[PDB]
Amino acid sequence: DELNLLVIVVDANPIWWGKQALKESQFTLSKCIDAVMVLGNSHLFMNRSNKLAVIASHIQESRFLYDGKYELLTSANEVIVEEIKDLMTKSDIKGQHTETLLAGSLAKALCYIHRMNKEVKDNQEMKSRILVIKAAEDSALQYMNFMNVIFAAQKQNILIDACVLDSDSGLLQQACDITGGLYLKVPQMPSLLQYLLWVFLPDQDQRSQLILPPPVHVDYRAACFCHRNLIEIGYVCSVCLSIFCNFSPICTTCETAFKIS
Amino acid sequence: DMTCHGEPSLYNSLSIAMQTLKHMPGHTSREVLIIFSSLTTCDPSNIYDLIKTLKAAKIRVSVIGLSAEVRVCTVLARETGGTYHVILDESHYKELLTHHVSPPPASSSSECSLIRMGFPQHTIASLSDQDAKPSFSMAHLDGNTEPGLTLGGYFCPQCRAKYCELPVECKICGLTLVSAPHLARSYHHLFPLDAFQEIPLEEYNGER
Amino acid sequence: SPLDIYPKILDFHPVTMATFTMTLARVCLCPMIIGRGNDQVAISSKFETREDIAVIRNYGNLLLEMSAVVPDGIVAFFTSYQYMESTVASWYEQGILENIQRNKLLFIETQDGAETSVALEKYQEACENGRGAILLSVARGKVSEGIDFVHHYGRAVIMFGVPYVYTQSRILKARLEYLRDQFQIRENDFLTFDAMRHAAQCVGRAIRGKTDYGLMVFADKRFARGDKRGKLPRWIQEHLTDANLNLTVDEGVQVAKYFLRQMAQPFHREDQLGLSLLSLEQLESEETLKRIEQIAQQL
Amino acid sequence: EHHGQVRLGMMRHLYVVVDGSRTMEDQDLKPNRLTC
Amino acid sequence: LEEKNRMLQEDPVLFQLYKDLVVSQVISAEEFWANRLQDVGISAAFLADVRPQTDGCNGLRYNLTSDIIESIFRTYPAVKMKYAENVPHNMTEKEFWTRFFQSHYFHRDGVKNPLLDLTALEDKPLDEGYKENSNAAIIKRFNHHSAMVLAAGLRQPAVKRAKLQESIEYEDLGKNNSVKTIALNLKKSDRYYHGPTPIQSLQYATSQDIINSFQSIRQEMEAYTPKLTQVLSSSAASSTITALSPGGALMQGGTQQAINQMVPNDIQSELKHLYVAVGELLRHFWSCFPVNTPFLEEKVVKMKSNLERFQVTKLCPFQEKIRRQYLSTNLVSHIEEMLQTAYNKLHTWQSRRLMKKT
Ligand SMILES: [Zn+2]
Ligand SMILES: [Zn+2]
Repeated sequence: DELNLLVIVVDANPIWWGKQALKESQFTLSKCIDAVMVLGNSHLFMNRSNKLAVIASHIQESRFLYDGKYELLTSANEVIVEEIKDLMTKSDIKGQHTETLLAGSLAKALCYIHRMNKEVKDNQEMKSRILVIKAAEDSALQYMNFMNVIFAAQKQNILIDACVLDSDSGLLQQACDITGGLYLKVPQMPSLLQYLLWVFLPDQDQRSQLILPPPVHVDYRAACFCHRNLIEIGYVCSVCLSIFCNFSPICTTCETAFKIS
Repeated sequence: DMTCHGEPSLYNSLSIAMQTLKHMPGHTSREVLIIFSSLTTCDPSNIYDLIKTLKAAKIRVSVIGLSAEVRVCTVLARETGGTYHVILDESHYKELLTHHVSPPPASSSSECSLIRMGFPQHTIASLSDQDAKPSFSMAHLDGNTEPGLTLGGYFCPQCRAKYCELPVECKICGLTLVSAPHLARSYHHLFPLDAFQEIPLEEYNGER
Repeated sequence: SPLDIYPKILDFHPVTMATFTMTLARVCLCPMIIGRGNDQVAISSKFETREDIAVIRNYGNLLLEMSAVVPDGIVAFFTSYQYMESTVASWYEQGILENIQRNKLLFIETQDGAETSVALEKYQEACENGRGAILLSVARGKVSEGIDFVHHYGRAVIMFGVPYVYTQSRILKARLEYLRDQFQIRENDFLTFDAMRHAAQCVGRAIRGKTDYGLMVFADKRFARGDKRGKLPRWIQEHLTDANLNLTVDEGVQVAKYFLRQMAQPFHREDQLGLSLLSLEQLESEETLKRIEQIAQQL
Repeated sequence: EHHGQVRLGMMRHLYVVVDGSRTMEDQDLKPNRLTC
Repeated sequence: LEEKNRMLQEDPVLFQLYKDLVVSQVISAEEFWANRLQDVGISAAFLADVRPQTDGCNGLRYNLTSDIIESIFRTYPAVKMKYAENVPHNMTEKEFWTRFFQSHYFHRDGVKNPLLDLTALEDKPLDEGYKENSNAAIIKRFNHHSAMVLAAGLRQPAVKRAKLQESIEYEDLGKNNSVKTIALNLKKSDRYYHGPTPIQSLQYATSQDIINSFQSIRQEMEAYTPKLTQVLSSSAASSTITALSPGGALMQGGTQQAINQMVPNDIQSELKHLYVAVGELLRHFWSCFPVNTPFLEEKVVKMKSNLERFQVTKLCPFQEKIRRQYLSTNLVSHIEEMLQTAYNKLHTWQSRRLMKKT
């Protein structure tokens, strides 16, 4: 009855992969796609009850991606390749939006997980986890919405695993710390698949007996809106929760004067 | 596994709650929820004087009964600004509890003060460092078992008090030690999502 | 209830004899008849059966369950002072009255005006102080004459049988004979009419508006008689569901619980708009005017 | 039931008082009032 | 003194703390206790429920309890008079209770004008020209007991007009304002979108060369074929294993030391005691802070003096006790940090006070 779902979100920002391609490094987007497909095939291999969900995170939208080889594996790989080529071939940069819709892809993944769980019969319990690979830079404006995702997963007790390739994201670190998922940056991009298999492939119960690298240290500093500097102790607004370094009689954000006689 | 015996005493319970909340800061809301099973209460003194005192103390009182409506409970809920509800079943009980989970609307007389809070990090001391000096956590210290003697954790930025759990207000200096996700956890209250337009499928001439 | 006896009683011909039925968007009255006790005893208030111990014990059980269930406001109208006193004494001897006192405070009226006034004051104070107060009076007593019950006071009104006047007064018998010899009115019919009028007076004062809801209990099998039941006010008789006809103590308790829970839920006056309450615009609707014309009935 | 964009209980000190009377053993909610 | 001694005995740790604070002259008992410093309603069932416990072995267990007697006195002041007029001279208490059981006393088996003045409800009060005793007695005494209970619960034309207004007014045809809410509308909602996250160096890419790179990668992956051998290599596999191997870079640190055996449990308990003492002292210090009244300055100075005395008289002996064993744990470092933080806070506030005055 153990139904393991491993939703994989792929950072499919064309700009970062173009930068990497111009660098002519050993690792490209094709290798990333191949590693993701192999990991998903292995996940489906480990048990019949296991399910695979692959969604590509792109700036324009979040795409639901899904001869001597397994029939279902071959069909799934064909579908994934078809969808990714259809998206990237028609991926026309129209606008200055560079940050990928990371939050939207996570929200769509959570909706898909909820729909699967509703479709899952009471006879079986569907353990769910999400693995996200980070390649491009992190986004700022999504932060709040990103937070809305995190607790939501913690609402349904879903692990969130982060695989940073190039650009670190403290948001991902905090999400992994909160939801209990694993955060780790790949030192050598060509070795990505083994990092996926050795660490992110086993389930948490399997991870329980397994010995794994300790989680990275996570900080929780704050930005003082008037200057957005690091702050240890700050003045918290009781109206709109805006934080200030110095005492103020009127809050800039809530526009409500602090009635301190 | 308690012993259900006797009758409820609204006066004593409300007096104890008020005494506990008598010294609370003005900005923090003072809300009381009461579950009333029996329709009879024994009052060692007048009850309406306590109602006046609570109203002067700006302490909100909400009542969710089980049998039927009680005039005294209705007056208490109405005068103090709270809400009085009646349980129809377990589903309605859950609905009422969920409705009481959300923060109540703020009263006009409620103050808006600029409260000062600190945000310490999870300072973990490693024995590879010569400054890995463990100290029993204040929260764990007041415990029957052995308090958590961890090398590191959360240290108060104001008085260097050590706590192994968050979010916990500091016992010594009174500082409210929180974390950034905790503040952002309630932002959906600030920005509620409006209900979507329900349209029949036949009348929805768009995507399927 | 009878629109033709008054032209006969008052010996005149009124120009218009119109009854205005009550239209309620929300049901505020729950009339129930309990002619069977816990032991399936045929509940009656005939003076031959008024001295029955089983009837007294079933009444005590009904009152105890109602006090344990229904809210503070409880009023009980008997048929005579002596019968009420004997029933109270029997309840004390049985000990059932002690449990009722444990649940709710009890107040019993006497023939003294000052004592009855103090009893009413204490009853109202207890009802407004959150402690259950039960009042015991007679259908011919002063309480049924000029005392009005608010929503929180008229929570439960229980009539112990059809209040037939003690016939030993030959003045009543002589009046019945005169009416029969001058208006073709049977004495039994007039007695039934008078008893039902007194019962309705005892019960009809428990509602003061749409938001005022109360419970009506009639603890007698004789109320099931079509002649007796048909002598009830139209606004009350219409709401008397036949499913509640001749229930038991436990069935009555369950129905009371259901009605209390249904009517204790919060309600908005806006719901009454267009259905039971009319605004300036709603009254101007010609369909509403036709409905209003259809509401009244002239006999 | 969302109300208007109004100020709410940012900091709350909630006290829950629960009856422990005889009637808590009633079966209004299964199994009894206390357990539910 | 006796009550204080009993309360201290009820909390021996506090009693030990009180001793270590007072006998060591760290704080005075006055300053010690300076910061250190149930009625039941009347139930109507106190008679029927309470019965003489007739245990089978002819045992008349009265179970005489003070609350029962107090409830009887409150409900029946006559019983209080009988008790005060008989015991301890005329009769014993138990004999009085037995007499009460045997007596018939136990075995007994208007401010508002409109709707109360039943005598005045009629405007035509002319003359009379136009087991009954047991039942009456039972009714009268029951009504008396109910009135007594109601009274113990507590322990003019204007009124008539107010009562009439309350009785006549209909909630339906009145007002339904219920708008006791304050709307809130912040100025800049973008503060939350990038909240306490500090400013990040989110660099933008170059000129149209960024579009050239995008087109290059778009064409590169437009004609893509999956690969298997290129996915991984043994050398890459060996490197990944080495990173994941014990003692590797990913395996941060490793085994640690048993702190529990490094410090005796007696030293740990004394550390707990010192932690609680210093914590309460600094809690009182911060409670006094901020100094908004001149009286608070002296109180905080006394607090600092008490902290210094406690440190010298306990931690220094505790420091020596730890040092004799040569414990490697810097448990004293935490206490020193807290003490120096408080001392620096007070010194800085004194500096601010001096600057404001000058
Ligand atoms: Zn603000
Ligand atoms: Zn602190």
